[PDB]
Amino acid sequence: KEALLNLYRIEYRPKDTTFTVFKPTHEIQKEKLNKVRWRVFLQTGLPTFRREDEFWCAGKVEKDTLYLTLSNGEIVELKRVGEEEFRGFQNERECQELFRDFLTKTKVKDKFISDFYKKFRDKITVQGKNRKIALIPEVNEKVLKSEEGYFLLHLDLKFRIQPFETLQTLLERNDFNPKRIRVKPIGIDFVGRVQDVFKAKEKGEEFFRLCMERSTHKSSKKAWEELLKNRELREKAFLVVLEKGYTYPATILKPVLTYENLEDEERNEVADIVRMEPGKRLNLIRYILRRYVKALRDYGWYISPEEERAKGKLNFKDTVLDAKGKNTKVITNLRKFLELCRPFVKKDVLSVEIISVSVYKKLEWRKEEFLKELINFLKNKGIKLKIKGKSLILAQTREEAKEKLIPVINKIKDVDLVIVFLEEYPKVDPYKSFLLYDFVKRELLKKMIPSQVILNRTLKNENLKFVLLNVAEQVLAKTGNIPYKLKEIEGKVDAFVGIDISRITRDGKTVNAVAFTKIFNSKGELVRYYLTSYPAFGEKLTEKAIGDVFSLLEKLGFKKGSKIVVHRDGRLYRDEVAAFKKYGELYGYSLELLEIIKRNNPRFFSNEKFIKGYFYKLSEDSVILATYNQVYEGTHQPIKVRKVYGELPVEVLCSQILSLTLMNYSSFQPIKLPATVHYSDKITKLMLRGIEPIKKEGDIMYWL
RNA sequence: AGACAGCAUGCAUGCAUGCUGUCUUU
RNA sequence: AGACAGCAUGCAUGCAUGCUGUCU
Repeated sequence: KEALLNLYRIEYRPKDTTFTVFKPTHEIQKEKLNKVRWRVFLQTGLPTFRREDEFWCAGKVEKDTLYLTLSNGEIVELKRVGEEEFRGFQNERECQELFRDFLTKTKVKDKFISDFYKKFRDKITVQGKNRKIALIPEVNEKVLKSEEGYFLLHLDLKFRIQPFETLQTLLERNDFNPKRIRVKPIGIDFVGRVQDVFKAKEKGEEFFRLCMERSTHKSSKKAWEELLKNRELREKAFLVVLEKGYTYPATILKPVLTYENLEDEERNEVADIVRMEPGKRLNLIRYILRRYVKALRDYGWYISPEEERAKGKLNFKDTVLDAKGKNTKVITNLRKFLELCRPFVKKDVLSVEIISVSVYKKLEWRKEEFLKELINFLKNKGIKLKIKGKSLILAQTREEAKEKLIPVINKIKDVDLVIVFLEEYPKVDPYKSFLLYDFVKRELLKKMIPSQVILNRTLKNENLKFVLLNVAEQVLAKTGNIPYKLKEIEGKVDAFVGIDISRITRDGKTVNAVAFTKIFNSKGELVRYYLTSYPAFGEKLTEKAIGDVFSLLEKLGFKKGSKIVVHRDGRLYRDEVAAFKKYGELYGYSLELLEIIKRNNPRFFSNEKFIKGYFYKLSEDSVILATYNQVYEGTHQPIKVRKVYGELPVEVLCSQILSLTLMNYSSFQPIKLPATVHYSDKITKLMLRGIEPIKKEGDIMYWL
């Protein structure tokens, strides 16, 4: 059952172990810490890692002092402490830091990309109704620390999708308003949403000088160079403000596109290179890693050519039973379970509003048939669906659909569920990004209305019964009549609590923020949810927000001395952790608190189709965990789970997580997140965008 | 002395070729 | 492989100048 991850043990043991250490003349503002380290490595030319407040250069310096200039014009002075000897890294950060810099100095990554081009240049550029599209290979490296304490190189491969089109071009060619595009600057390893666009006619001369003077890359230097010399360009050229507070000229900014927001035709050519199956991927990873070894071993770097291995499989309680007690263990679906299944009917008249979007007027028959058989099925379950209104919307593009959905959805009030049939809408404007299914989902989630959006492509492709159940199972859950429950979960847990918090910014000060909290009993059924907006608190926000969660648990009569598990989609920072102990005492609860980091984790490469439950154990109580099986084409990315604190083993916390997976009530699609935090961040970001104070709650998975 | 052609050197345009560098893909 | 810059060349047409030969 062997499963391998793209992680490779790494250590650094050079012959010359002599570094030159540098210290700040006064404490450095923490988020300025990385910019400074980067800067040391440019001047020095010597790889550098940061050791608490000090800087370590892998060579011999003489320079008594060393002055570095940040983009502000701000100057940090480093003094030479003197040479120190190197024995080990204290943590992975040091190790990563130095490791990448070596990659830079040696230029391996650069070579591989070049090489990769010489050979696939042609297979990597593709054609489309109107546009051309480059798929550019991205090699990426982090350093992690395993359970036994070895460091591990995390190595991956991806294909960033891009047009052949400068951002300037698109802003003269159009006069367009795209404050919602992601972007990469040529020769800069950065990618981030376009914040603010102004023109270059509004800035002096000394300006583009300093701008040049402080550029930390060749291409940005050469960019501002242009505007510094050629005044012809100035009046024409545009200037773009970036996500994490950068400005670049518009000629070095090219868009970064996502698979999804590809117009249909394109998606298809793309698909093979972008979605490449495990084997190939792993082989390239292997292939790069070799170059890396070959090019770095001579400077003292020791890298196993061998992949770490899945430590094993966790069993978790996947047994599930209906209102009669009929039960079966969840692996994939049991389409059979769902047929003979008999739900916990809480509300037995349901009022649907129906919407259908479509090109022409009399072709509703597939939809009408599908609806007929749902209504039926649901009746044979104790539920009668009753239809309050239908709306047939004719439309010819996504936009026309959109414009027309807006008032229709607007008038909708007092209903258990809305069902929406969406016709297929072929392309759009490629800048005018927009998934139509989502839009609907979004507009209805804002209304707290549980909804079912059925793609008319799905009814043309999939079998009526297959579809029937997937829908039938969500709708049942959606609307309070839970179709089956978990028998139990590992541990003697009393509530599982999922927290989620989004915060709008202004001058580094947190202004609006929206918290979504979801509470579940021991057997794992929703007890109530909590949708709360907060006005501005600063420092004090984090405390209030948690505080509420506790004052809440208590109003639900969680008898003190009860046990409370807290999953979170984000990444808990220090103040939260302590904030949690505080309230853990005051309310007298024993708490397990987890951090779930879903994005960009190492991958399992394995022969087994059913990798749910696999894992690899990292240092400090954190685990890489498969939560779903490899359904092919799309990427299986495991979740990283991390016991911040608690009396229970992480393996036990992980199985709970796997149990709760099943409570998203989606036997067929493979929901990656567990039911406490699933879609939590979608809702949180979504209500933020909102335009007035919110404080709602309820007892029904309206969001599924 | 004029008018025309072969060759040489120096220059003018046109078109084409070999190598090297950059960036495209720090 | 393409875009641009460095360098080295080739063919072609003419002009400059120079010796060459024809010419009414």
